[PDB]
Amino acid sequence: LANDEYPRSWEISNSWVYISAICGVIVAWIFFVVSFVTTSS
Amino acid sequence: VDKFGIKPEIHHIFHAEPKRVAKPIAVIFVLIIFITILSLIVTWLNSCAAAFNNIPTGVTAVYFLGFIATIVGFEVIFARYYLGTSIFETLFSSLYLGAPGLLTSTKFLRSFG
Amino acid sequence: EFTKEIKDASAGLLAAGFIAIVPGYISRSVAGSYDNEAIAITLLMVTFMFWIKAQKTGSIMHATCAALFYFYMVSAWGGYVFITNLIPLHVFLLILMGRYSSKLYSAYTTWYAIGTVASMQIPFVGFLPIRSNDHMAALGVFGLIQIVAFGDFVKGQI
Amino acid sequence: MISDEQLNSLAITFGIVMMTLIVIYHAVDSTMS
Amino acid sequence: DFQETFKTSKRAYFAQIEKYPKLKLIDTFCFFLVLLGVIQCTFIILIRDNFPFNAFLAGFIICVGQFVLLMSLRLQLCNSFPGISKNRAFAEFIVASLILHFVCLHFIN
Ligand SMILES: *[C@@H]1O[C@H](CO)[C@@H](O[C@@H]2O[C@H](CO)[C@@H](O[C@@H]3O[C@H](CO[C@H]4O[C@H](CO)[C@@H](O)[C@H](O)[C@@H]4O)[C@@H](O)[C@H](O[C@H]4O[C@H](CO)[C@@H](O)[C@H](O)[C@@H]4O[C@H]4O[C@H](CO)[C@@H](O)[C@H](O)[C@@H]4O[C@H]4O[C@H](CO)[C@@H](O)[C@H](O)[C@@H]4O)[C@@H]3O)[C@H](O)[C@H]2NC(C)=O)[C@H](O)[C@H]1NC(C)=O
Ligand SMILES: CCCCC/C=C\C/C=C\CCCCCCCC(=O)O[C@H](COC(=O)CCCCCCCCCCCCCCC)COP(=O)([O-])OCC[N+](C)(C)C
Ligand SMILES: CCCCC/C=C\C/C=C\CCCCCCCC(=O)O[C@H](COC(=O)CCCCCCCCCCCCCCC)COP(=O)([O-])OCC[N+](C)(C)C
Ligand SMILES: C[C@H]1CC[C@]2(OC1)O[C@H]1[C@H](O)[C@@H]3[C@H]4CC[C@@H]5C[C@H](O[C@H]6O[C@@H](CO)[C@H](O)[C@@H](O)[C@@H]6O)[C@@H](O)C[C@@]5(C)[C@@H]4CC[C@@]3(C)[C@@H]1[C@H]2C
Ligand SMILES: C[C@H]1CC[C@]2(OC1)O[C@H]1[C@H](O)[C@@H]3[C@H]4CC[C@@H]5C[C@H](O[C@H]6O[C@@H](CO)[C@H](O)[C@@H](O)[C@@H]6O)[C@@H](O)C[C@@]5(C)[C@@H]4CC[C@@]3(C)[C@@H]1[C@H]2C
Ligand SMILES: C[C@H]1CC[C@]2(OC1)O[C@H]1[C@H](O)[C@@H]3[C@H]4CC[C@@H]5C[C@H](O[C@H]6O[C@@H](CO)[C@H](O)[C@@H](O)[C@@H]6O)[C@@H](O)C[C@@]5(C)[C@@H]4CC[C@@]3(C)[C@@H]1[C@H]2C
Ligand SMILES: C[C@H]1CC[C@]2(OC1)O[C@H]1[C@H](O)[C@@H]3[C@H]4CC[C@@H]5C[C@H](O[C@H]6O[C@@H](CO)[C@H](O)[C@@H](O)[C@@H]6O)[C@@H](O)C[C@@]5(C)[C@@H]4CC[C@@]3(C)[C@@H]1[C@H]2C
Ligand SMILES: C[C@H]1CC[C@]2(OC1)O[C@H]1[C@H](O)[C@@H]3[C@H]4CC[C@@H]5C[C@H](O[C@H]6O[C@@H](CO)[C@H](O)[C@@H](O)[C@@H]6O)[C@@H](O)C[C@@]5(C)[C@@H]4CC[C@@]3(C)[C@@H]1[C@H]2C
Ligand SMILES: C[C@H]1CC[C@]2(OC1)O[C@H]1[C@H](O)[C@@H]3[C@H]4CC[C@@H]5C[C@H](O[C@H]6O[C@@H](CO)[C@H](O)[C@@H](O)[C@@H]6O)[C@@H](O)C[C@@]5(C)[C@@H]4CC[C@@]3(C)[C@@H]1[C@H]2C
Ligand SMILES: [Mn+2]
Repeated sequence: LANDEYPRSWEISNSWVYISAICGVIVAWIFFVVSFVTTSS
Repeated sequence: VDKFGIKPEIHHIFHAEPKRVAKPIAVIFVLIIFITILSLIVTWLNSCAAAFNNIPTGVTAVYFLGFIATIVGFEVIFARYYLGTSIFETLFSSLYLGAPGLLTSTKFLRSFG
Repeated sequence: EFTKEIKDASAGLLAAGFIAIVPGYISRSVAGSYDNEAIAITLLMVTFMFWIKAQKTGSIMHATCAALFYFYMVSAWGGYVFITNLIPLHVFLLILMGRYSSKLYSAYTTWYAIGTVASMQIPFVGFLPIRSNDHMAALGVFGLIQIVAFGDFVKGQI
Repeated sequence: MISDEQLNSLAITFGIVMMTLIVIYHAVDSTMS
Repeated sequence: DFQETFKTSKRAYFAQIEKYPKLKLIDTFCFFLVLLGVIQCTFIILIRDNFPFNAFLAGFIICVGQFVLLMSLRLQLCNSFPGISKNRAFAEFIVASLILHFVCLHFIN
């Protein structure tokens, strides 16, 4: 089997928890960068 | 009696494909993660950790927007890589975003800090 | 560059002149020799260069460059494991001599995280960085440097 | 094309020149600083 | 014994963190980046299976890498390194974070 012939991550119920984590982390990271540059010490 | 008669049939015996967890437990854990992220954002905003006080104004503002666009932009690129976009198109979009994005981000950081 | 990072530029020029024509390297890089080493000995050196620049300055960018060229070497040659065992040892020794600093934490932690997550993308390597013995030193030093770091902060109180 | 003895002489000349120039550089770096 | 030390450390931390907002930001982020990790491990233990191991490794390594990068940023912000300003530490952090994000998105397939 080739590399692009396996089932995708969004099709296996187990990976659902692991994609959500990654997705949440990335969104939080974007907010952190903005909030970092727009705050004053 | 060999070499002459009919031989019995043979059938391959296949292995077992891995079992997948039932959907409700995965859904519960996704809800847990969503609640956790909502907690993070509300925690940041409630505390003065993030207070949006040093907002750029004037010409610096546009540099700020360019920095923001470069940051979100790369993320979007990666997401489209996650959806099925090739690696060559990904490298080309990354170069096209990274030249002027780098210029604008360096100017913003050099002028606001 | 690496020898300029060690002593100075004159020593670096001597080292370059030496390595240009020394037979121990020419034995496996003669025109026609198209084996894995033809590029590996290059990448190795580059990696080490960046790591040195990462270890004494504390830069995150130089540790990221070291990790990227370490990924290049993992993708190019099977003796990458040498580097996977040499960079931790270094750090470990610096811990025993009493020479821990925040630059060490920055450099080593950045290198380990990025290079480890990146070296598992080569299908021939796979999950070996987490299940093999020749990769267990690095991971170990990735834990120790935490316990030290936190402990250092406690030392600031008492 | 180039011969074998010619390529040997060329390699040796390149080496000798390189070593002489690295020695001169080192002498100027060590003396003037 | 250690109770007085812990109390003094708590006072010191609450001081520093409300005298510098950014160190608060970072701290909060790091804490939740621990929480997420814990959650994922809980899932792997509860369901007693590791069918897609690359997916778990990606989801876990993204959290530990973001944590260690934030800690390096915090160390460079509390007491800066000789030849590296705070702007340059922030930009290096951004570049390293983007690279880690890309590698962890490739890992999970
Ligand atoms: C590296 O190179 C080397 C050398 O080139 C490779 O080594 C070869 O590997 C082969 C396997 O891939 C191996 O072949 C097998 O040998 C087994 C042992 O045979 C010896 O012992 C038996 C007694 O048990 C003797 O009778 C026999 O003469 C030998 O001395 C056999 O058991 C295997 O036979 C099975 O497969 C063949 C074809 O696949 C069938 O024709 C045969 O009838 C057997 O089929 C059963 O099993 C398969 C699954 O394996 C089922 O699909 C099938 O339906 C049958 O299942 C029934 O029977 C089983 C009991 O066997 C029962 O449990 C089940 O319920 C069913 O009732 C096969 O012949 C070579 O010998 C070996 N060569 C050497 C020199 O070692 C090596 O693979 C390479 N490495 C790699 C590629 O990584
Ligand atoms: C801010 C900057 C951000 C960018 C960062 C850039 C680089 C990060 C550094 C390291 C990341 C390593 C992981 C990326 C691997 C991409 C390969 C790929 O692409 O192969 C992939 C898959 O094959 C593989 O896995 C096999 C592994 C490939 C081994 C690497 C080849 C060796 C080359 C070494 C470098 C040579 C230097 C250039 C020559 C001088 C093809 O993908 P696809 O075309 O099917 O697209 C579909 C996208 N799906 C899949 C998500 C849907
Ligand atoms: C960055 C630093 C780089 C440092 C240098 C690196 C590598 C060089 C070191 C060693 C390489 C040795 C090469 C041996 C030659 C094998 C072929 C041979 O032997 O040619 C010789 C001939 O030669 C010559 O007359 C060449 C004379 C002068 C050449 C022009 C100067 C060269 C400039 C180089 C760059 C030019 C680009 C300009 C852009 C500004 C054999 O000709 P033939 O009989 O086979 O031709 C067929 C017969 N007709 C002649 C009738 C056609
Ligand atoms: C706070 C942060 C973290 C959480 C997150 O960002 C914000 O917000 C999450 C969403 O909740 C997303 C999930 C929604 C449910 C969705 C079910 C799909 O399954 C479909 O499959 C089709 C084929 O049969 C069927 O036709 C359809 O009916 C069936 O719904 C599956 O593909 C993807 C999945 C699980 C999403 C994954 C990513 C998540 C967790 C997102 C994160 C990035
Ligand atoms: C990069 C971060 C951010 C982005 C994201 O997280 C990681 O990565 C996204 C994925 O792209 C996910 C989608 C995949 C496609 C999938 C199609 C399903 O439907 C199809 O089902 C087929 C058979 O059943 C029918 O043949 C088709 O016609 C029909 O469209 C749909 O149900 C769910 C959907 C849209 C997934 C939802 C979650 C997404 C958007 C994920 C995000 C949270
Ligand atoms: C300010 C915001 C503005 C909106 C946005 O962020 C910034 O910027 C948008 C982009 O324009 C994205 C689109 C790109 C084109 C892409 C084509 C896809 O087709 C794929 O379909 C797959 C199966 O589902 C196949 O496997 C693949 O091969 C095949 O390419 C389509 O499905 C999704 C689509 C339209 C992207 C969706 C997310 C968008 C809208 C992004 C938003 C988040
Ligand atoms: C503190 C340290 C010490 C403890 C440890 O590390 C952390 O924690 C253990 C985990 O329990 C790991 C195993 C889980 C099961 C997992 C199945 C994979 O199988 C895949 O194999 C692919 C072929 O390439 C297929 O394509 C995929 O479909 C298929 O899922 C296999 O590769 C790796 C394996 C066995 C894990 C690595 C080793 C273990 C024991 C780890 C130890 C070293
Ligand atoms: C700045 C960079 C670029 C330039 C360069 O690197 C440094 O420096 C060049 C040298 O000048 C080299 C030449 C030396 C002279 C030598 C004469 C032979 O001439 C034959 O032909 C008749 C001639 O009268 C007779 O019969 C015999 O002398 C003899 O057999 C000829 O074979 C080889 C040749 C020309 C060398 C080739 C490589 C050169 C061009 C070198 C380049 C790679
Ligand atoms: C600033 C610069 C300017 C001046 C210079 O550098 C510094 O100072 C010159 C030297 O005088 C060099 C020559 C030495 C003699 C040597 C004889 C070899 O010939 C045979 O010598 C036998 C001996 O044992 C072998 O047995 C044989 O194998 C071998 O072929 C010949 O190959 C190379 C040659 C001529 C050197 C070339 C470079 C020179 C001219 C150098 C110049 C470029
Ligand atoms: Mn070989």
